[PDB]
Amino acid sequence: EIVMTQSPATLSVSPGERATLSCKASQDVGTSVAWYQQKPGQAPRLLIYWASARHTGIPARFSGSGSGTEFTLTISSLQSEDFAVYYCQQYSSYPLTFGGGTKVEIKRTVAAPSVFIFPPSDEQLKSGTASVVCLLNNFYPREAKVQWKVDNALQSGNSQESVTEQDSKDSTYSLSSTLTLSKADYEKHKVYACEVTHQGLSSPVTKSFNRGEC
Amino acid sequence: EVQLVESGGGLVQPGGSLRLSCAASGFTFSDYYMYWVRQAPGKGLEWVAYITKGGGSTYYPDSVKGRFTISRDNAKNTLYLQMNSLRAEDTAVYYCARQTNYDFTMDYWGQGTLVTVSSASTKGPSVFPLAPSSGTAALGCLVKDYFPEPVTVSWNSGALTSGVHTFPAVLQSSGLYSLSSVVTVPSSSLGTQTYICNVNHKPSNTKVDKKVEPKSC
Repeated sequence: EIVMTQSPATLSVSPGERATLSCKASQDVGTSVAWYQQKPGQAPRLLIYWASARHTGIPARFSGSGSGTEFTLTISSLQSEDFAVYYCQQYSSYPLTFGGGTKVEIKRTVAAPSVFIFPPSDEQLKSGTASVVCLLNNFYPREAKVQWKVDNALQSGNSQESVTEQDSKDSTYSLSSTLTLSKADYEKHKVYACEVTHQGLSSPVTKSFNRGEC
Repeated sequence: EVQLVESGGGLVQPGGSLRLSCAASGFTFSDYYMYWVRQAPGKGLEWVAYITKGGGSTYYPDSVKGRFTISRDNAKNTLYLQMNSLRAEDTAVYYCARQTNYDFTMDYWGQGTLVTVSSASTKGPSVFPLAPSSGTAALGCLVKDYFPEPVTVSWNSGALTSGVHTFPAVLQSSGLYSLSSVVTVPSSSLGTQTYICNVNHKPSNTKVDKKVEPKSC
């Protein structure tokens, strides 16, 4: 089969600036190459066909070029709604194949997270487990450090993080970190704290609560 | 409008069988060649089955040939994928896709249906409050300990959408998923506005409405 290789696995481009994506074929595929846009949670959408023909209803800022083995998708003035994974595809000969995709992030200005901490609910505690949740809301860039402390001890290995996909509308990320303890362990300690390090904060932000206090 | 609606995806034992269906509307079905394309979680696109207009011939890649059968019924607007001898690596979202007339591209896709191949048991979530604390306040619901994916979360029956973040599920070491859904709202609303998260885990037949409010102190 003809292998399609997409060069930068990721791209981070400021809004209004030009994004250039590369797709390389292992053999000649002429101009029988298409490009698809796939936003998180959605099906792919045909963008470009015949290497350079814009599909109907696709905005003019999307253009394709190339022939033979080297192809290029250019987004001339990257808009925030263009956050997506972009896939190329050859149909020069059977079997049709896809490239591995290039993920395009919008490089907006730095935004500090708003931080919130949530104690475990009384209802969960009846189950024998305590989940403590730390939320970092609407920040950029994606890189952030979240540290849990329980009565001054850094907790490691007993939390998990989830990060949203970049928000189309404001180009930010949000992040949840969940610290899980047994009820027995939870009730043995007093001070629960989430400390957040991020480029948009002049120094780390701590949100904390004392178990059993309000 | 052209529309493709997939159905039939669910949780199946390794070695088992599943049949997917795709309902087509808004175009003359028998005029078009059709695809099934799948996408493993966090991975790329892989076509897995192709059928001609009249259904006379079928084609599959090696990863799948001998196990999948694509078929169609032009009289009742439907594409099928029969999947046998399923393996863990067949776990994916499966898309129905129409081939562009007089070309080889895919110009319309369904929303996809998730197929999970696993020996893990179906289990519905518990839903716990993330209560707003002591401007902008945040609150949410913790949707914990369920399998398989997916779960849906809305707020106030869909009336509250602004400021909502429903996080991607993360697999816990128990083999169960958990996620939170949060929303930021005006602090001034906390006494007055009701906030309810509507959780539906269709695989386990688990529907929950959870009202989330400041904790009495």
